[PDB]
Amino acid sequence: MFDIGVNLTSSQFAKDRDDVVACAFDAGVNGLLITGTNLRESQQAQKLARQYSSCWSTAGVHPHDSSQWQAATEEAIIELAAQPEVVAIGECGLDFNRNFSTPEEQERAFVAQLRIAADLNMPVFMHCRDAHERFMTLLEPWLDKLPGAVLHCFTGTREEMQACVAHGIYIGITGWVCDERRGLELRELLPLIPAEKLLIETDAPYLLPRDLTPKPSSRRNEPAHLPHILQRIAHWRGEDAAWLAATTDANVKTLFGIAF
Repeated sequence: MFDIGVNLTSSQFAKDRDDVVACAFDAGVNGLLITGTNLRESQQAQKLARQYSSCWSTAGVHPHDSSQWQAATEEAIIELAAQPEVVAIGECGLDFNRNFSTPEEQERAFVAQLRIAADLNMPVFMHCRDAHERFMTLLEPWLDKLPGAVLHCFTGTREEMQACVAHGIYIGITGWVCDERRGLELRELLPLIPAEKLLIETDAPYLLPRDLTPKPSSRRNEPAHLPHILQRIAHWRGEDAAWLAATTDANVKTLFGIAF
């Protein structure tokens, strides 16, 4: 199994980042994709990717930080992407559920990073919340020039899922599906996701699975909870956890071009 959603730069892991990484590996996790959310966090993720074996990173600007985008920013992401630890351009995309950055500059910073991925021939680590239609319009002229793409932390509908998959977009599934409150719609579309478009992640330190027993006092998510998520996903697909692990790991290698 592989975790494509680890925000390891987070200050929540500051006290025990080594132990966090080590424990995940001791649970069956075969690799980590350390998420970069802005220029500064992308540079830190590249440093952590050298620090640990079987760890890579993404370089990009989150739609939440899309207001930070300048002309000096592009080349800065490229100096970082040149590293053999950086395998994806992201996290980038649209987030209209919030207002942290104006949708004008969200869109601008999204297309800019999409152009970068086309220039360097790299896959993208995408983010989309309540912005599906505007998402596919901006992706439309760029996607055919990219190796691949992933809609990580997908929370949309099954129609939206089939809309993305039709264009070769990998669907990322977190422990959001483990929430009884607001994970009903997701769990029912899970068997419809083509197994070779499925990717598993934790989005640590967020989206700690609610069906965990017992619950950690801290309630901080970590990549050591990935096997739990795969098992639930496999069960809700009527699959063997070992089989889906071998498939989801192939998808990681196919999309990112890494080995573990």
